[PDB]
Amino acid sequence: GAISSVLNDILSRLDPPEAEVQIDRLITGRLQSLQTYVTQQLIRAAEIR
Amino acid sequence: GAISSVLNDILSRLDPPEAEVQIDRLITGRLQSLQTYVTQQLIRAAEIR
Amino acid sequence: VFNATRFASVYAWNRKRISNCVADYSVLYNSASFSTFKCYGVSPTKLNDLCFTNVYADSFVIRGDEVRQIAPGQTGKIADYNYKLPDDFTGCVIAWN
Amino acid sequence: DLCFTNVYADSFVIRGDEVRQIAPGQTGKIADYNYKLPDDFTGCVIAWN
Repeated sequence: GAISSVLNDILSRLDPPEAEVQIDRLITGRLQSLQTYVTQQLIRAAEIR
Repeated sequence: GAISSVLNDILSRLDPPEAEVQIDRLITGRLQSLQTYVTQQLIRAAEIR
Repeated sequence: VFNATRFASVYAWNRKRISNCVADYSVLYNSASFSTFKCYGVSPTKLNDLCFTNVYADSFVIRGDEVRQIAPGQTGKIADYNYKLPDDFTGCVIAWN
Repeated sequence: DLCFTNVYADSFVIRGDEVRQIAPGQTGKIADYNYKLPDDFTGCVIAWN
């Protein structure tokens, strides 16, 4: 949902007041992917246990 | 990602239009935390079962 | 701070310490003095309701078109050289003619 | 394109500098004391010299 998916790019193009907003969006998305991955990892962990 | 982690400070500091924004960021983060907590607890409970 | 005869330049902005005193900002809303008045980290009307620990003031004068760039994270000829505000700055900005 | 049920127009005259303060969630003399807009207000604001 951000303008770009690269942190170096988002720092370079945008000023910090909006760069921090875009980085917050990207961080939220990448975390959300992490919690996804870890939950399915735990589910496969339960079945393989 | 909010200015402060206390809802009382937000209410006593910002007007409604920004107060709801800060409180919404707090709800988003804290609800993600509780969602992950409940998912991990459900997995642990399945293991206990 | 507000009614001082002569503010210092933005190049050398006065460093004012406000402490051990009662802060009453209803004067701004009790009399039409300043044309521009906004708050970012707090509410304009709750400044009196909520009491702070160490309130600090910064006085300087800039060109009219340079006022729009006086805010957290802003960039420009004034923001990035002489006086700048923290990105997480918590406070209010006051301007008048 | 979008047709409304009941439309109500509020006509008023204010200082030249007070126009920028006329909007949902804004602050100012008129906005805070005399004529205030709902925070969740849905509508448009029109002004001319």
